[PDB]
Amino acid sequence: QKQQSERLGTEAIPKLLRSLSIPAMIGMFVMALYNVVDTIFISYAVGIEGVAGVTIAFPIMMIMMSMAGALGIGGASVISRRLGERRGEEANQVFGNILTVILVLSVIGFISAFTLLGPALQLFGATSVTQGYATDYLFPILLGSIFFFFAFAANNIIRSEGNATFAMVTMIVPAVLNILLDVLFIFGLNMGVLGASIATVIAQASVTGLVLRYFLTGKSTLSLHWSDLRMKGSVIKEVCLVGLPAFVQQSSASLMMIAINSMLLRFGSDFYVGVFGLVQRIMMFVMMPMMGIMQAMQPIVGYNYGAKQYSRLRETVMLGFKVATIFSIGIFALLMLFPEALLRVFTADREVIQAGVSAMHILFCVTFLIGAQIVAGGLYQSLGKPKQALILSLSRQIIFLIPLVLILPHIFGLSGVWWAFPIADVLSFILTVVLLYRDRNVFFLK
Ligand SMILES: COc1ccc(CCN(C)CCC[C@@](C#N)(c2ccc(OC)c(OC)c2)C(C)C)cc1OC
Repeated sequence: QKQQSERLGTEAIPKLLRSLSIPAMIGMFVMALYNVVDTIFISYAVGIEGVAGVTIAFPIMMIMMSMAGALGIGGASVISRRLGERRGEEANQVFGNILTVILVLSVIGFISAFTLLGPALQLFGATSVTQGYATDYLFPILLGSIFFFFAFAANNIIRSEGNATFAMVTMIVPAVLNILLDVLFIFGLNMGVLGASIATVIAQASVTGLVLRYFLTGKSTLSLHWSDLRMKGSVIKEVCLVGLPAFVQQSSASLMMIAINSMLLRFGSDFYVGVFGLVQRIMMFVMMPMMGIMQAMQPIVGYNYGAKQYSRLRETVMLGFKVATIFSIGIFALLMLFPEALLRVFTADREVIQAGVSAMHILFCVTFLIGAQIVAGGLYQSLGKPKQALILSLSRQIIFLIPLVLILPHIFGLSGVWWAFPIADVLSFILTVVLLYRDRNVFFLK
């Protein structure tokens, strides 16, 4: 029991979404610029050698942040199921008792910096040029580690409460920084990769600072305590609980895209990695829409399961779905009428826009069914019974995917790239359908 600050606890709920969503929308989008507007730099004061350094370097940042991420979500979906179901103090407790396993690992990374770095780095596509670039990319971030975790944690918890607004600003602001901060090193000085890393730490420093305020200084939205508050909850079990399927979902993609990246180092030493790199943030970029809408329910379908207005959550979960679908068909078409002009960033051969958009064609007559397929994820995860979300993640990500690529690549062709996907996802979607008529209780309304 606590003081629900201006937790928008007030059930104003389909503008709860409206208002809740867009902030996501916003900062999500923003930082995505920083990528873009960062990397276009690394493609300058360095070439395409480092652009890949970066990209081989990438999955190892993901391996840390994944861990934090569970941690973050773990908290999110605890802390939501514990307001509404109004244990407002259990909350307080949790927040910090995460901060713990955080500050534990914020060291594990700092250690592994001075340790496991090169070891794993060299461990696959080690082009003696890019080898250093990834190294000089990766060393700082780990020094490093700390600011990094806190802030995705905080930004997850601050959603998990309600401050999508100050979220925005956990985003908007390393963002703007890390531009001018890059410019400052990268091109401004000459500390290239080596230094656009140190930029993107001095980013995560000067947030961390600010997050403390929205948890210490006029500690806003809610229960937020600092002296002995936390130690080592038996709730650590309770968050990992939740996070369990969360940090699979990364380690899944992540630990499978080390593969497809270093396997793209044996053929295309570099030419091709910064076209992995490239074709990603147009997946993610126009994933946002979806993602953002998701993160609106994150905590909405949080304080209404609790013990609260069940009646008013099926409302969410319907709308949840309802909207995502229209942006499902959306992305989809705009991902199949404009797959030309976005292959005009890819302007090369008249066979580049041939099979180069052959894949980019019916590879994605799946998109439109991805809307649900991904909403169903929050509403097993805000609702801290991620045991079916577990079940669910492993379906999409591995157990149907790889076994489908592998069962096409065992001689079936670069069609083994195609079918392997469009048809994988459908099964995940059909599965997901079943996981909801599984619970005539998320949606116990239509
Ligand atoms: C925007 O440009 C960049 C910014 C930061 C980084 C560093 C990568 N770090 C591991 C940051 C965490 C990855 C991050 C992304 N994208 C991310 C976190 C969790 C996710 O799970 C839904 C996620 O989706 C795969 C992405 C966010 C939180 C920054 C790379 C960037 O591009 C190479």
